[PDB]
This record gives sequence, structure tokens and C-alpha cells, in this order.
Amino acid sequence: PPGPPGPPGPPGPGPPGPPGPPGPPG
Amino acid sequence: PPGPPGPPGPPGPGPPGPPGPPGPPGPPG
Amino acid sequence: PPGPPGPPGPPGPGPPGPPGPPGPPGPPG
Repeated sequence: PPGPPGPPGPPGPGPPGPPGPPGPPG
Repeated sequence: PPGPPGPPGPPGPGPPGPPGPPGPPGPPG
Repeated sequence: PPGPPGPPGPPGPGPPGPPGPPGPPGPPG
């Protein structure tokens, strides 16, 4: 009979996060 | 005889990506 | 007898990372 399913695949990092908020007033 | 190979495993975990870049310069004065 | 285990699964890309830090502070002018 078919053997067991393979293990979990690779865990590539997710996408970079969005740009941060505007800097503090000058 | 040995049965057939099993199916492909589940999609991998995968951690959060890196932090975003710094934001835009603040407002003038 | 059962066949061999399956191959590793497909890559599992994670979620978007944390927002970037605040940008630089505005100009004096």
C-alpha cells in the first residue's frame, strides 16, 4: 500500500512588511 | 513488494518576512 | 509492506512582516 505522506515542505520567509509611518515633526 | 511512494507532504510552515523599511521624513516646521 | 514516505511538501511562504519603523523627523524649516 502507498507509504505515508511526505513531511512538511520548506518554510520560506514571508514578504517584507509595509513602509513605516511618517517621522516625527521637525 | 513495497507499495508505491506516498504523496507530497503539506505546505511548509514559513515565518513572517522582515520588517518594513523606515517611513517617510516627518513634516516640516 | 507499505511504500516509502512521500517527498517533502511545497514551500510555505509566510505572511508579510511587521510595518517598518517611523521615518526620519522633518526638516527644521
